[PDB]
Amino acid sequence: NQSVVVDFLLPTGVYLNFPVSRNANLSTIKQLLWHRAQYEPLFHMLSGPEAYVFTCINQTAEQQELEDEQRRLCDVQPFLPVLRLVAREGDRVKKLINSQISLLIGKGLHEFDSLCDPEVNDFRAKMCQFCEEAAARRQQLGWEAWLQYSFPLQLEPLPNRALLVNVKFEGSEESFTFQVSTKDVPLALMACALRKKAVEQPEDYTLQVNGRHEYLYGSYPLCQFQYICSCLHSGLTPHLTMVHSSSILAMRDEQSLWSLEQPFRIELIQGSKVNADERMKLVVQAGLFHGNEMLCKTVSSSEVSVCSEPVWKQRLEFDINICDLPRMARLCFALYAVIEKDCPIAWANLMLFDYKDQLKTGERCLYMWPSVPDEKGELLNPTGTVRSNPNTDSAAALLICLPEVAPHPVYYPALEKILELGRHEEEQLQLREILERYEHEKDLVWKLRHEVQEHFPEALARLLLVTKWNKHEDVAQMLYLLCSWPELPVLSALELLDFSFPDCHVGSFAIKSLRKLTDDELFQYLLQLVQVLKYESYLDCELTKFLLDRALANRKIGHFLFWHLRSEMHVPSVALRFGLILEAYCRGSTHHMKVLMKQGEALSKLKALNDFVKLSSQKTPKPQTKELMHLCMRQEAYLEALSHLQSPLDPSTLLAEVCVEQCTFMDSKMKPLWIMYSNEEAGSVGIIFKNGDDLRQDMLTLQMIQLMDVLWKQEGLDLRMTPYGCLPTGDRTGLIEVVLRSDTIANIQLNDALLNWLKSKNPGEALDRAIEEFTLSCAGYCVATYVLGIGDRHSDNIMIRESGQLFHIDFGHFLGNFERVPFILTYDFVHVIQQGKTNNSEKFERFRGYCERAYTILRRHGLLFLHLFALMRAAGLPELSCSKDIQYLKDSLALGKTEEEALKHFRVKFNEALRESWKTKV
Amino acid sequence: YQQDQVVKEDNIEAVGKKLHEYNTQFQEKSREYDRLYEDYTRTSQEIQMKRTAIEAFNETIKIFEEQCQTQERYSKEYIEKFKREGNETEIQRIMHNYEKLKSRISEIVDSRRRLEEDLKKQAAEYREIDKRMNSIKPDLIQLRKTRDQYLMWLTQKGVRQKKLNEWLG
Ligand SMILES: CC(C)n1ncnc1-c1cn2c(n1)-c1ccc(O[C@@H](C)C(N)=O)cc1OCC2
Repeated sequence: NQSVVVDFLLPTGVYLNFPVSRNANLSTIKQLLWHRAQYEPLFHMLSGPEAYVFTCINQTAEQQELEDEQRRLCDVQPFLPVLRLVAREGDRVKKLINSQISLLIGKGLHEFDSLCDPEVNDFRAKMCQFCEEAAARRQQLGWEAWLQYSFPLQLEPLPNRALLVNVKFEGSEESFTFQVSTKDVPLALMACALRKKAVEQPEDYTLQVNGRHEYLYGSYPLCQFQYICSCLHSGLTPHLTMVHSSSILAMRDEQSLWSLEQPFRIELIQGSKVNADERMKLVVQAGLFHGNEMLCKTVSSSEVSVCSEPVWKQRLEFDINICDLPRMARLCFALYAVIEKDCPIAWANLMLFDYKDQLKTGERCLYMWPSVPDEKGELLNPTGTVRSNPNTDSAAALLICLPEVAPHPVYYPALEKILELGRHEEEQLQLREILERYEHEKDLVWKLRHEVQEHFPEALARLLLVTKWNKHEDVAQMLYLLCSWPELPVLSALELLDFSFPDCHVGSFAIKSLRKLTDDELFQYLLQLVQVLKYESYLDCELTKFLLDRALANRKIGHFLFWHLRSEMHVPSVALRFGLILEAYCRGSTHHMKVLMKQGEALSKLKALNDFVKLSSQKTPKPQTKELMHLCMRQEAYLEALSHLQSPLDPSTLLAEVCVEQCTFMDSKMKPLWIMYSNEEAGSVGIIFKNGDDLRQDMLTLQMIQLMDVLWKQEGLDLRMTPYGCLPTGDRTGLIEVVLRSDTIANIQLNDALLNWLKSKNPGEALDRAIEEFTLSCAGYCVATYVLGIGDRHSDNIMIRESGQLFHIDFGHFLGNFERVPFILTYDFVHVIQQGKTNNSEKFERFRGYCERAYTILRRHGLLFLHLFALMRAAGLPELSCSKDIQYLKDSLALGKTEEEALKHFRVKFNEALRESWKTKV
Repeated sequence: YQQDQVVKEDNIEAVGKKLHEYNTQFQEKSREYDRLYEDYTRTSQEIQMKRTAIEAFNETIKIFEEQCQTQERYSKEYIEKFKREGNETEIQRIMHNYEKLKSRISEIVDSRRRLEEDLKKQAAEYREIDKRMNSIKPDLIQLRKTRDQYLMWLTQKGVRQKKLNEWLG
């Protein structure tokens, strides 16, 4: 059906019911309404249609005043087709933003109110005010600074030849082509172009890359910019536009405890909604934690018989006093089902102190999460979240009760009182030996805690772990040292973000050492920093504030922050934490919010389009399905939603006009849509929408290959890599960048053969470039896949660009998972490297040198890879969950060996792969 | 003068045959569990959707209740003002229109009630899923522990990785 019956509520109390089209915009619907309201009672008391806004209940259950009346009804998606006329009243700016946020983050804001949580309310209050202030402060600043926020520079991490450039002006057919050096600064290029005929000043302009939102400015040479660097390498001519400063303003203008020596105990009262075998009996094990480490022995219940609502009413006491309890103390429960005389049913963690430092008292009702069985089968789950299960109606829960420790409430002491308990050789050689690479060692490090601060500042992490956090005297003495601890390098600070270091003073110190990051470098670790939020105890924290600061100062960082968080809003354990961060970001980013809305709506339609194609592919063959997809795409609401949007994969890229004929779906398990674009402002961009499968694995791998490329380029080694865009956007939903002019090695071979293909794409002179492009990228991807332990490498998932560049796709498996993946050379690749010859020692030696140099550079940055992978354990990837997965990298980068030893082992592994290359092919 | 009686077989091939059996039993039980966990996760999401759809039903009805409040307050003047100057038709239209509104509320209450019934039913499924998961966990964990005891036994005995692989694969 095309039309829908709609209920209309008029402000006189009158009610109308009539069909309208789903494609009709609300302005059109208000016309039809007024024409019908004529002939219903009390029409003469109404004002004109422009006096009223339609209100509706939307998909997220909130009222929404529908201010944009150009919006189609089918895009509004009211819960039921009910439109109420209200007055165009009050602060419409707050109302409109509140509404749009809810739809944008996939969670209604009223769900934050529904909790009646002081922590949530305080967070929203503090963070929204902070984000708004940044946004207003940004609006004051100049066009150049605003350009830097909105479109920060895309630079490369050095010859001086000359090549021409095409420059035009805004709103003009005619353009100027002329010569310019590679090492010229873009201001000089502007002034040259500005001499049009023979009025205006070149410092009132910027250089836009036409077709995209990339801009050239600042004190850098043309060659350092990625656009020019790309054009110079490929051989193409850059096409730029001269945009005036006023035209950028047009974009911009959018508006006491330590006395308590009583033992710690709790009253375990009742369980609820438990689902177990009635033959068995139920037990609750309880334990106190600080990070990984236990604070005392783990006490247990008596065996009570299995039912839905088991009652214990036990006094669980613990081998630790209240005064000993550290700031980040963590009570951890697990419900077990056992034979009377084992099954972990569920678990729940709880901070003993609240977000305002108060030790908790009274009844808590912890809604538990279900236990999953796994290899390292621990009793309790202290690494798991402290946030309650949001399925409050159905999920199993435990009722407990913290006793009244004192008449007035008690807080954890402030820093000032902590620093009171703070001011209060054989050993030197013994200490060095330990830190230059156990329990006797732990006691020595603790005794020489002041020596570590003076002589081994980078060993702070080691010292935190040896500290006895179950003794409050040790805790205070450690914090004293920490508050005067010298600032550590970015690398060391990344380790301190790990779950092993829960204390907020350590957290605060780690962030303090990460404030020196550049946006480029911060962007390289943004994914890992987003995962570390899952280890946090309280909503308001230094890492969230930090990430919001950087996101508001850089629109690119805010884009990828939004999506990293948006893509896990379906996950209950982080829905609340992530949802509040997105709200805050949105309030300080009302401009970008509009761009991200456009992207979400396209991703919403692509879901519906993909679901249709899945179901139709079973019904009919591909040609007809492809055509039926096109007819669904032709629809006005569809076509407009899919057209004219910034790319989620790269917000400086413009997806303009869909090429419906070129659009299709791919013959893979999840049937991912192949959507092609084109912009006459430009550069024929393509995307793959994949739904049903997870893409977090491929992103992480591509992030790491990209990191390797940056690391290699910093040594003047460009291995011609292709770290294409990959982005999870939702529940088993994401985008992949299409790389043009490439094909899988299988397809090329099916239609000697690999070398013929490169001949047909690089005839004559060009072929020498193509072989070099292949050799370089083959070296990089051979090392990359070896280090990351990426197996399953075959012709269907290895691709080659017409330029000659090799690259890999579809990284489902890594770190050996599905044992050590060997270093792998393919006979077909060695053939192309040797220029078709049987022996080409000259060329093959160079290729060996590239692989060796690549491998060497990654070992020098091995700890970076270790620390980054350590924080990704937070993400819950199946193939990255434990120390064994991290241990893979340690061994693949040979960090336990010297550089001379590792290189000799790499050469052996390299040599054996070459011997195996001949065996595999026969 | 120590002991550990755990492995049922005591010759290498027999233990390896039982490693192959117990590993197959474990892999199949893991898949059984995984299937249920998909159903658990999916049913949690559907139950969440239904629960916010109920909120959306409430908020709609709340909007309709406000309309009735207004109609009752607002109509008072016009019904009395049209009783004099005998326009009893305009009165009859206001009230018939108001009866048309009330009738629509009952449909929305009915549709809310149907969704409450679905959520009641799906909430039971969720508990049934969670129960079945909890009856599987012992088997799965026992089967993991056995698999490892047999591997350790053969490793201690010095069986090569090649033979251990083919029993596992
Ligand atoms: C198979 C897919 C859904 N996938 N899954 C996980 N990763 C990918 C993935 C990643 N890329 C691609 N596919 C890709 C495919 C096809 C393609 O060109 C067309 C002409 C072709 N040869 O048919 C260009 C491509 O660009 C490289 C990046």
